[PDB]
Amino acid sequence: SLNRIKKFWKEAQYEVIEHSSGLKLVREWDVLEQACKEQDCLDLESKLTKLSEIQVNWVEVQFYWLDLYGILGENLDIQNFLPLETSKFKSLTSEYKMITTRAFQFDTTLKLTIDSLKMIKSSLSTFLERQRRQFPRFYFLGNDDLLKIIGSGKHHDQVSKFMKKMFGSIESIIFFEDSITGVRSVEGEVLNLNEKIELKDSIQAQEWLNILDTEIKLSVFTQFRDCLGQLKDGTDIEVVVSKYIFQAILLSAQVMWTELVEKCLQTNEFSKYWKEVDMKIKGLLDKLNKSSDNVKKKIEALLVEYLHFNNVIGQLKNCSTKEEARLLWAKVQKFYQKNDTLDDLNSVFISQSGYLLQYKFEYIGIPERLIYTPLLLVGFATLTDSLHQKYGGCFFGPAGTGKTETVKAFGQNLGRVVVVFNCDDSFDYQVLSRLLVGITQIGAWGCFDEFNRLDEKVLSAVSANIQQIQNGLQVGKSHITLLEEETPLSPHTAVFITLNPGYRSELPENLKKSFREFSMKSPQSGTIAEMILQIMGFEDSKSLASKIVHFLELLSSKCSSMNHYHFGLRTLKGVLRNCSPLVSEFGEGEKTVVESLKRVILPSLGDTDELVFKDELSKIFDSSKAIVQCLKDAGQRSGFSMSEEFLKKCMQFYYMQKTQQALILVGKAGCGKTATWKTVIDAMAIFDGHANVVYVIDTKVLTKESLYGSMLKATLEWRDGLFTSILRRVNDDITGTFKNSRIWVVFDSDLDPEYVEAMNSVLDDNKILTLPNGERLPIPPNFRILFETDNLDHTTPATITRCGLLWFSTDVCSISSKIDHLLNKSYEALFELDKLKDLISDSFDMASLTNIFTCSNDLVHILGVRTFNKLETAVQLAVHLISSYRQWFQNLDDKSLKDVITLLIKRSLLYALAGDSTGESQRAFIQTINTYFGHDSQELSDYSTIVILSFSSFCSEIPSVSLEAHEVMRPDIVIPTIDTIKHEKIFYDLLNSKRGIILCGPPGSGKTMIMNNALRNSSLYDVVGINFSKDTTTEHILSALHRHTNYVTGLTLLPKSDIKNLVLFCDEINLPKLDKYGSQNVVLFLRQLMEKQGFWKTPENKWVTIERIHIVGACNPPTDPGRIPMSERFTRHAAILYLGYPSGKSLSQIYEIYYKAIFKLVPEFRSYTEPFARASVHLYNECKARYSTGLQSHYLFSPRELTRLVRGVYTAINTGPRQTLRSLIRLWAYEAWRIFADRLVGVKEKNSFEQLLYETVDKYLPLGNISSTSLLFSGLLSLDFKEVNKTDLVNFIEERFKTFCDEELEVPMVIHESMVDHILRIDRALKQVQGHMMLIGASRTGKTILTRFVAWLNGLKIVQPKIRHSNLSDFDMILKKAISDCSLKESRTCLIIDESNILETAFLERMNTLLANADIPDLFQGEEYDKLLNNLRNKTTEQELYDWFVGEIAKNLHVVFTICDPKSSAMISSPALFNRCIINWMGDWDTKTMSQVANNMVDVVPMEFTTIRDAVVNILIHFDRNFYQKMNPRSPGYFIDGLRALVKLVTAKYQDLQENQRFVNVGLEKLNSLTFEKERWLNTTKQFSKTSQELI
Amino acid sequence: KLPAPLLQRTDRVVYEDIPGILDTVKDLWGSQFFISGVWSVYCTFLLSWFHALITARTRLVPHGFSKKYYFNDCDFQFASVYLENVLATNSTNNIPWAQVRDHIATIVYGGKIDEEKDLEVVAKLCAHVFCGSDNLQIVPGVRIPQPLLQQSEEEERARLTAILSNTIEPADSLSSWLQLPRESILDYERLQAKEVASSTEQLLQE
Amino acid sequence: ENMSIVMNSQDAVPFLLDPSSHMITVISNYYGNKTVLLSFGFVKRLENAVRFGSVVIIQDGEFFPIISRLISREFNHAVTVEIGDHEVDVSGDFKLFIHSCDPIPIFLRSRVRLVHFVTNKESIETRIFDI
Ligand SMILES: Nc1ncnc2c1ncn2[C@@H]1O[C@H](COP(=O)(O)OP(=O)(O)OP(=O)(O)O)[C@@H](O)[C@H]1O
Ligand SMILES: Nc1ncnc2c1ncn2[C@@H]1O[C@H](COP(=O)(O)OP(=O)(O)O)[C@@H](O)[C@H]1O
Ligand SMILES: Nc1ncnc2c1ncn2[C@@H]1O[C@H](COP(=O)(O)OP(=O)(O)O)[C@@H](O)[C@H]1O
Ligand SMILES: Nc1ncnc2c1ncn2[C@@H]1O[C@H](COP(=O)(O)OP(=O)(O)O)[C@@H](O)[C@H]1O
Ligand SMILES: [Mg+2]
Repeated sequence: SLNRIKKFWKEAQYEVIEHSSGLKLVREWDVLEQACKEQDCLDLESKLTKLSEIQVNWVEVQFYWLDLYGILGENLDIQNFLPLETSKFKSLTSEYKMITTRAFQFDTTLKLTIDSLKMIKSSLSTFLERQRRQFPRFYFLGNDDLLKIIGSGKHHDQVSKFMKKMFGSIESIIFFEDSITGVRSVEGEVLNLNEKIELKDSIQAQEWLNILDTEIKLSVFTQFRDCLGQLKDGTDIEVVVSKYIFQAILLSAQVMWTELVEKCLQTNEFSKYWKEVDMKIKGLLDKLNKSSDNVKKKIEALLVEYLHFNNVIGQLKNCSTKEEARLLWAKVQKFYQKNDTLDDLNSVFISQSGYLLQYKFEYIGIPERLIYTPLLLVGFATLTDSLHQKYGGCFFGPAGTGKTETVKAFGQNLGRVVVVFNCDDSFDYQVLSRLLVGITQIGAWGCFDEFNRLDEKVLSAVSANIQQIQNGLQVGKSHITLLEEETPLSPHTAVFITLNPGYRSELPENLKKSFREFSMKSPQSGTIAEMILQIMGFEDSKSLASKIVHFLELLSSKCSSMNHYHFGLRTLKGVLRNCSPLVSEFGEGEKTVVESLKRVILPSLGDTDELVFKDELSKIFDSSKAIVQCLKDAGQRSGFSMSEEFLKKCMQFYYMQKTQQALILVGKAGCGKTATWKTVIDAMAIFDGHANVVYVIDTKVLTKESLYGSMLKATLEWRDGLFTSILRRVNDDITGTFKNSRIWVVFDSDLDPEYVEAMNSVLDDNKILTLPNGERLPIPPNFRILFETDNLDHTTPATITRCGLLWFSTDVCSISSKIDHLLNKSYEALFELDKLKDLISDSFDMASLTNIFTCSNDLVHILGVRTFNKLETAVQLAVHLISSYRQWFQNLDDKSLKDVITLLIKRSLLYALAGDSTGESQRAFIQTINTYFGHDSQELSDYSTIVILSFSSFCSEIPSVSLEAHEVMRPDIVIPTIDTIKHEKIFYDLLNSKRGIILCGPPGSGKTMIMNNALRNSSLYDVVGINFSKDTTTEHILSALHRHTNYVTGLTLLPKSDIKNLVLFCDEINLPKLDKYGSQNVVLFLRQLMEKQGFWKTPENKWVTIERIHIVGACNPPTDPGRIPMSERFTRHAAILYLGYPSGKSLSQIYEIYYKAIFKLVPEFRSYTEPFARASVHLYNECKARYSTGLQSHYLFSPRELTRLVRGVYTAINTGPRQTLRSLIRLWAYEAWRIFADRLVGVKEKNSFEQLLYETVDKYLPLGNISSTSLLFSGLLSLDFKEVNKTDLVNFIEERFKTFCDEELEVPMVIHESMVDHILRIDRALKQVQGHMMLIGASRTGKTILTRFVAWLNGLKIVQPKIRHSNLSDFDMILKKAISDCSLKESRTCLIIDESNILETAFLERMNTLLANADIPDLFQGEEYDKLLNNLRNKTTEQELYDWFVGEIAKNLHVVFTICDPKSSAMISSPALFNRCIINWMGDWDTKTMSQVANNMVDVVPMEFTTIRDAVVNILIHFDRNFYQKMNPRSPGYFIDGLRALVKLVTAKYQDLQENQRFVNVGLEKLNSLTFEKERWLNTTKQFSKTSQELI
Repeated sequence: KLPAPLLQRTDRVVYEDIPGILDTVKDLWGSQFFISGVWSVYCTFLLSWFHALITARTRLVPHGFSKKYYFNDCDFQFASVYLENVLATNSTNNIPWAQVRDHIATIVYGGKIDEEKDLEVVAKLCAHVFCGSDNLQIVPGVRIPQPLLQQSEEEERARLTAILSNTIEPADSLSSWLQLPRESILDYERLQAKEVASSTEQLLQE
Repeated sequence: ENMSIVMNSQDAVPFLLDPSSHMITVISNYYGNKTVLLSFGFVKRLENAVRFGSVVIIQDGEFFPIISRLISREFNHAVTVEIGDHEVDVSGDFKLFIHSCDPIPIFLRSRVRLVHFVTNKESIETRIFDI
């Protein structure tokens, strides 16, 4: 190991994969770390520990040099910022260069290097800390934003972009001629600073930011003072609205209102000031009707406040007594200003419920002003009460009840920006505590929005910090000691918490003692809506608001309890926001509200919900064609038909995407979502004139690393995902296409929670994307996402209202309309064309077709696909049939042509609508088809076929093929019958019709067989067959297509051949298991190929168009164990055929052909082939009918058992002597017993099989005893398979057993009759072709030892894999070594696999495919496949070489399974394991076997000295029965260990007693005073017999 | 949930303090040292009586309230400071009893209460205690006369303590003093005995 | 009698299903410095302990298959045991134990000498009768 480690370190090097020069870079860290993980040993251990320290230094040094090269290798301003810091970074660069040189070309030097790296990182940390202390609003940013700002020294840029993050309500800096005149708010408002901020090259970032912040506060104060003086001078507000910013007019108007209402409250006078305020409101509304956008926002916010003033004054006027008037005036917020204080910024204080607070003069912009409701003022009052004693204001209640907005409005009224902690699982501890300390040091207010959504550890960790903050505030502390630093504590900070208890938890106790909780469950949606409508200009606003609230209440109470229904306040405010663009057309009235309710709420409702909506809208409320015409034109261009439902849904989607930037289209598969949005996009392109670029991205097929992008564990290099790539390509707009074109990203798959956690911030109001590398990508207005789902089971209620939801409750078509569209599309896919189109179109007479579809829905369909989704198969099949027969149509009469067309349409309908049903249901459906068309047309029968043009039948085509004797070993020989030809013909039609096929059927029904028969005899198609497993990925399919397909520009995927289309046979597509969120990767990938004809490359993000690749499937029904039903969105794209078990006639025909082939070997009995066929078929039919799966999990039978019986009879005849009739009958009976009755339950069931076989012989083959113990067959005692004699057989096997035990292992096995019979049976099963074992027997029943003995006697070699911490790589390495030894040495293998070694179902599926074929294709690919072919060429046409490889594996491979308990249950019912491995029932031991084993093993111990043996054996077996019946097979491990322990204990104790008796006899002889000794000796001799009996 | 090994090797006791109304009033009065005139002391007396009454009414889950709340010393401190601030800013001896009534009922004590029924329960008790009338029969036995305008605060503390010493707590204080019907507390006793007897039945049929 | 059954087993490796982790402590005290404790480079340290001849105790019995030869006592005499992919000599002093603290595959169940420690109402009766 030391030499290997030394060689590995001497071979250790570096990879040139970096950019520019940097450092040399290393890859594959995990392998090196796993390899790395007395003086020589001590030196090696010290070297390894030092190496681990050096690799820690290495990973940390690139982890730091990511940012260090980001800010130092491409930005000299940071490294030249401060002089001592410049020298420090110069030393940094020199050390970096010197360690780079010595890495290209030392232990203490590199220890000093990592020490210096820690020192410089600490220095950079304290430098950023000092930068944050100078400007504590830096401390809201990450490290990288700080580095960018401090590098923007003399640039004045990129510090205007992060000031939304730093300042909360600033969008950008404005600067003219290197001087600052103000800032821009988020709402576009400009703030005019009092004086320009002079700037030079010799300036620091934090210095001018401090000047800017203090000047912002002083400028807001100055605007407030000027506005207040102007309003005091009698100047109207209508002229000063457009003069100063919103905050100044806000505070000045509030101060004037407070002063005037107090002056008029000192007396009983309110009407004058009420009229003044009302006139101000009316003037503001009149100006709002005719003002610009910024003035619109200003007047809207001032109107919120003036309606609050009007409400308060109206409340005060109606008070009967002055005491209640003073009470009502004390409850509202009151604004004052000091006069004696010359300090400008502390001159305004605010009084609520007696207590006082301070205005802070921070700039806020024009925020969305909350409507002043009484609950809002009570929330203000309790927040004031909590703040007055330096407590914390807490809020609890239901979700969406106005808590965070109330905290934000409190902060806005108090002239400050409340920084909001959007608490979720994304906020880890360090950023949360950092922004907490920023809120502490600034003096800002931190609202913990949704505080109950934290994890437990982070909730406790930050509850400690909030408790420390509150305890510092309460006692008037100056500094708080949290995060290991004594940060300043400004006495103006606060912490608010809004949470939802039991939705979840309550406030923790440590925070419960420092806070004051409050419940605010019910917002007043009435007065909110009334004030919003009054602001928006509606003439009747109060009654309209009451109507809207009542209607939303009725919809919440009457409609169904679906998850995506939200009828609360957010929906109401969305309706009100959508009213105004409809106000611009309909007008200010009820019609606008009704139409906005239809545009906003109605898309998300169902059908009965739609009726409820219409009824309540008619009861409560009283009550554009250009885009409709353009939609109709675009639909007629696209082939669709404008039904009323389809036009309604198209209009809804268009009017709804008018406002919302991302939509969710929900509805059952086939309802018309993609057609809807494609029609809408085409119509919008035609109407508006903008070009439209569309992109379809199935969500679940691509993983999130492929969708977005991720780092590298060794290099940390960002790789663009698909969505990030397309967004960057539309952000850059290099060519210029994406400046005047709408760009759509359609997520045409199912929503996923863990996928949408990274989509939420994309869908947030910021329209920004969160990436691991720190890049932020904006979303343009014309970048609209679309979703297309079929269910919303895992969609959180956070995104149902964040994203627009459109609901498709029913189909947008009739059946006839889809038939017409499919016909036209298939015609366009293609003097004869027009008449052909006319005939195909008018032969679809809907009057009978309606009854046909309604009589085809009711039949039992397996893999149930809706009746509306069979239309594609029916129409496309009929069109392709007529287009195939078009050549000979110019020379036939109209009657015969009409009959031919009618027959082909009948065939299409029969094999589309009820092609997925049983045989009898097919007869019923064809009877219905023949009835409903009428009897004048050609009658399609069960076997009608068209030959070139005349009526024909399938019965006159089948070839009577005569295979020779030795082709029954080949598993792919297909005996053609009527059903096989029918299924191959319909398969060819459905394959050529550009349609997918699904072959659903029971195990052994002939799915793979008819599959490969159909596309092995075809010269126009080829198979890439795949067997699926539980753990299947998308890359498995691409690996399967790797050797048959080529990439051509890769923008297009083509088969490697040039004349044959490729067929992707995917066997058992039910195996891909659901993920944690109920979806499968492989079947969604298949849906993507069959629907959209292409897929997205995962490393390049390119659309690889599919041209000539088909997809077919073959899977067991979903009701079987181990299978999961597939999504109907995929199965609606594939025509479904049902393959039942063949009938008795076809079975007897196939197996009489097999018996002719086998009796060509023995021609003297060539006339008895048919009775043998009826014998085998009748025996299997009885074994299936009388024995069902309800008895055991292995009571399944198929034609595979008959084929195995034929192969066994063939190998016994070939390896046997000359045969009589009696010998042939007894050989067939013995083979039938060994194949069929290797699994029957009891002796009664086996006797029933024996009488069945006797009756079968007496009925078909006109007898000695033919039981399992009478037909003793072997080949060990002779040179051929014959009946040998028991005495010589047992003597030979006992002698060879003695040789085994004396040569290899000292195993004390016990030989018995059951063991002899079972080693005979397993030697028989290992003497066949493709012999494998499913040995059902309890533990320690001798199964593995018997297998090893048989393998030793037959010359097999033994390999037993060492299966913990082992995987498919090591398993395939061992298997490759074993198969290479088998191929290059002809060494027959006995590969032992126990049930303790089958850890994963992937191993089971590997053997399952192995036994489906006689080999596995993907084990050998690439270099290993080339090496295998070279070795085959050296030892001995690729097809012939692989055929011989398959043959030699099938003849020279024997893997066995040892199972005790029958994850392993699905193995038994698995069809391809059921193919060739023989299930041997060892059985639990019975009384006879237990007694025989005990008698044979205890016979070598002297015990008959106190018969005893039979009595003690009966005692032991009966106590074992009592134990197992008073405490599944019953193990003899306890039994065998007990007998062994008894044997050794008896031997040792008898030896000890013999020694004691010899010593006592010697003492007695020596002794022979003495009377007592003689008496004692006599007593001992008398009691010795009882002592011996007691001993035993 | 405390950890099981910590709760195992230890001796556990479950405590139950006296739910007596007069004992809680006496404890609150003794813990207070009042300082603003005589009216601050009088309002502290009223607040102590109200807090004791509401804490005693809390214990009766189905009838005294609808849920189990927890009014404690911090809530008492907030109410006392609000009374001090009301008396400080209003020195014209026209005390805004409506202000303290609504603020204590809706914001101080009724902040944590979400159900409406408990809210007018608290409102009724606030209206009774803080009525500010000339004659105040807090319970049908004792009365608290208002302070007169010619004395000091120490004699007022002495007089209210003397009123406390004269008071005797009857055995039916859970219904007579809390203005509850006798059938209500009888039903509460019936429910507690019923749950005890039913649980003994379930534990006894095993 | 549990200890007697544990240490009167020369042919099968004993099993110690002890949830209180008392059996592991008592056998570590009994064996002194020779106790080498493992749980489910553990294969490498198992091979080194087998070559040295040290007693090995393995916890987490419910997570039991690479020790199949050692648990079944299938040795080659030339005494050599082929563990993993290399034949390893046996010093003869090697003893193996299996421990579990969670009161199992059938191969593990029926190849060892299972010893169980449990308390119930019968244990309560026995303890109060003894007192
Ligand atoms: N207006 C129409 N007139 C006629 N046929 C139509 C019309 N709209 C849609 N169809 C038919 O409906 C079929 C359903 O396909 P479509 O793409 O609309 O489904 P979908 O809603 O996207 O379903 P899925 O969820 O399975 O993807 C189309 O193939 C088309 O033939
Ligand atoms: N004056 C108001 N009072 C209460 N709610 C309002 C007012 N104005 C608007 N709202 C609406 O109430 C909603 C409050 O939800 P929010 O408090 O954010 O819930 P949570 O904080 O629990 O997520 C907002 O969507 C807002 O549109
Ligand atoms: N027409 C037929 N001619 C010859 N053999 C048939 C025919 N129909 C069924 N069989 C036998 O039935 C078995 C079908 O098994 P298979 O189709 O491989 O199962 P699965 O469909 O589960 O893969 C084969 O072993 C085959 O020999
Ligand atoms: N009938 C038997 N007679 C003697 N020993 C047995 C017998 N059956 C099992 N054993 C013991 O079990 C060990 C192997 O049993 P094995 O064949 O692996 O049973 P299983 O395959 O059911 O686990 C052998 O070393 C042997 O000592
Ligand atoms: Mg198959």
